Amino acid sequence: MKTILSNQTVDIPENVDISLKGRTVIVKGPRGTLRRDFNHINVELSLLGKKKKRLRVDKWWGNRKELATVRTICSHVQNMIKGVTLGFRYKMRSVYAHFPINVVIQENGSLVEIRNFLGEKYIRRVRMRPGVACSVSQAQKDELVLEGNDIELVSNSAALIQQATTVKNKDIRKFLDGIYVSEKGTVQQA
Amino acid sequence: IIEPSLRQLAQKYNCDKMICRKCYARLHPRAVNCRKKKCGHTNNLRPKKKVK
Amino acid sequence: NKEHVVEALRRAKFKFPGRQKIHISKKWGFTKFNADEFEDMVAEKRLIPDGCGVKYIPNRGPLDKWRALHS
Amino acid sequence: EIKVVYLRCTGGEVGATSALAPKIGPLGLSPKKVGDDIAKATGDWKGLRITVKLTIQNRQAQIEVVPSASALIIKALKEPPRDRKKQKNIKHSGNITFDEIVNIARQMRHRSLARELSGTIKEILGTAQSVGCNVDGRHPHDIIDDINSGAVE
Amino acid sequence: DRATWKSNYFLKIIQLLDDYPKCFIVGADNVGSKQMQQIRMSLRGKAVVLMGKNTMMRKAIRGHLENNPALEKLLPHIRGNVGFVFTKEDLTEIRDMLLANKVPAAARAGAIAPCEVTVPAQNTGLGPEKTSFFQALGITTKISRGTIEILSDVQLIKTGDKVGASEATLLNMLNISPFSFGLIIQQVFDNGSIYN
Amino acid sequence: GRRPARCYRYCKNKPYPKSRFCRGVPDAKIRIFDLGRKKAKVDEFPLCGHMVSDEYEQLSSEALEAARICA
RNA sequence: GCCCGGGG
RNA sequence: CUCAUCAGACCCCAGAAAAGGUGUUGGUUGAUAUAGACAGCAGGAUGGUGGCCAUGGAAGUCGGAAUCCGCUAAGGAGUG
Ligand SMILES: [Mg+2]
Ligand SMILES: [Mg+2]
Ligand SMILES: [Zn+2]
Repeated sequence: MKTILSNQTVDIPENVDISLKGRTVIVKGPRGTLRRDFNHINVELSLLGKKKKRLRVDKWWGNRKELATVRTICSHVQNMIKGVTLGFRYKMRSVYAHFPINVVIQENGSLVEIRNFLGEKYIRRVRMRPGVACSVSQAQKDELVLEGNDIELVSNSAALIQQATTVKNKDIRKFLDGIYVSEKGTVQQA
Repeated sequence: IIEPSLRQLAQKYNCDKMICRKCYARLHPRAVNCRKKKCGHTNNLRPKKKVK
Repeated sequence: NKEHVVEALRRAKFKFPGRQKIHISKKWGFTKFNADEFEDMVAEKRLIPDGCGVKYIPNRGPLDKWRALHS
Repeated sequence: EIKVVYLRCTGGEVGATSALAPKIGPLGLSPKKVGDDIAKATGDWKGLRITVKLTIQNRQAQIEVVPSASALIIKALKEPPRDRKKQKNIKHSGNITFDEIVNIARQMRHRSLARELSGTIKEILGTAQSVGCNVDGRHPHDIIDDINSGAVE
Repeated sequence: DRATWKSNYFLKIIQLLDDYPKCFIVGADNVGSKQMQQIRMSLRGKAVVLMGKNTMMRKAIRGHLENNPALEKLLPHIRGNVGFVFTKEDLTEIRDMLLANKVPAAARAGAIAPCEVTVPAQNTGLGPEKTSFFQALGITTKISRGTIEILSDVQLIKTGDKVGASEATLLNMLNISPFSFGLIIQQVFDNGSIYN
Repeated sequence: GRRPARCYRYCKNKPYPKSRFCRGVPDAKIRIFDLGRKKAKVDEFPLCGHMVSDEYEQLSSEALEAARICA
């Protein structure tokens, strides 16, 4: 069945200046600007209401695999909106059993130096994705804080740390040590 | 040892999983079908075994 | 016990080569008579229950069988 | 000083180990007699583990008896006690009467989380056939008496 | 069985309509079970509160479009966790019995307190333990002589502000509650007249 | 011991019963054809479900016993 | 047409 | 209609089955639905009862037999 029309609208706040050049979305907020391109999807992106209040997404004549890409665009634009308003803060905790995991942050918060993960002499060097700040959180013993505007770079950098501190050639249900994403929130709460 | 607040966090990504019986894939805990094409997206799933 | 019947034959299917269907019959048990018409035609003394199945009583025998059935 | 606390005893028959000590031991009063100090004025039970919340004074306890409904309808028609043998067919047998319905549905009025006693002459009767005793029959005779014809406060 | 209990719930609304032509539209979320049984059992002859889905009672207005013309002005009012109170007696006696109908419960971790909540400065009676969860924002604790002593009264909750998880857990181990369970009113409909 | 059933799945030959011309035939693996309450009356078990074949094929006695054990 | 809702 | 990180492509004929797939498309049957459903977000989970029987004790929270009531919007003598 070719559904004649699937639409979904996203409400855009007063704090955000949004723009579109075809199927790229340029979201502007207090924390900076996010561009994301969507020419891989073939939708209609309408910017309706003067003062640009609602962003509307249309898919005309789509089967199920094309209808599933409307709400994906709306959720991506929403994640960009919360990226430029409130940011993204991924709080990782460093679980250890016997060997304390020593984390040293270098280059403004763009490189992680992981040492003594399970008593290894090998030092893990994890380079952050561009624009993601990395920081050891105060008032907490073994925690690390990732802050940014792109959720897909913040969460990918968290995944890079997590898959860098992986246990090999043992039982991972007993050898539970590593640095794991514990909280997913924003930089600025609301 | 490890405090249980951190132990639940480690167990969430380490053993709170469902395992395909045909291709041993490590799937999310609410999985009904396996994600891998090699098992034909089968629904023969077991819980991942826990340590004693 | 209908779903238990269907799962029993569906499990027993795998012992057999080829393709088998599972069909809930229109009849009443192991009889040649339909399950809907069965009970009132027992009531009208057209089927006398005889062990596992029934015996059909037609309107064709000697009348002493009809008197013995309708006594 | 007035004390109120949960308590579980064996009633009248002698038990092997106390079930009262881990809370009322440091309460000052005697934690030794409490295997049968909840049997001061039983009268009817004498062989059953009775569940009691009573009022505790600083010297010894005070008489406050709140039963089970199962115990209440076991002691509608009294059964003899047994020792630690505990043989078969100790399940209650004996036809409860309407008098023994309406004497101990009064114990369902003074908890007062119900309807009036009309609602509880079904409640204790629904306990009665579960514990094993009947009023002139089981429920397809009890509800016959209970519809439009149950005597009540 | 249920296919007649739908219209029997409707006929229970009808039983209240056929005795009582005025409404105290109560909006009461998270009320207690046994105390709501007691709500039925308290003023049982003169008022009772029913519980259910607001959209059936708003459809019952169009079911009574011109046979109960009083309740026609009660459609766009019903918002929230709403029960219905139907009374004949007065505007005073049933209301000031429902005003003090209270029961305490421990401080909820995820809910709100609608007034300014204070902290009881007294001893707890239990010995040394962890401390800093009460100094999470700066409120002092003077642990001395075994019992846990608080110095003075720095208030817990400001009006219009939420009561979070950690600070409610502080009062859950302390057995301190901000207020009790209230049967709060939203709007009323008195004999063909709509006030607040 | 015995061949897999794919050797004798299809009804290729003419029917060949045991008779005075076919001797030295071992007994079938299946012997009992009725299970459960055989002595149940006709009004006690009204619902009947069939496993109906969809092919002109040959079912072994070993399979006919395995399916009746499974069911 | 009338009523409700919001977008100029 | 169909996407194949093994696609498919024309009698004989030149290679495949049982079984399986919340891939995707259709159809059949039955419910559960504007007397407002299904997720999702919260709230209540009641007294009789802390049940006779076993088991030291099991109080819905090891087990087998009991599976009724009422105030009810509801709650099984209780799924973990
Ligand atoms: Mg090894
Ligand atoms: Mg041949
Ligand atoms: Zn698999």
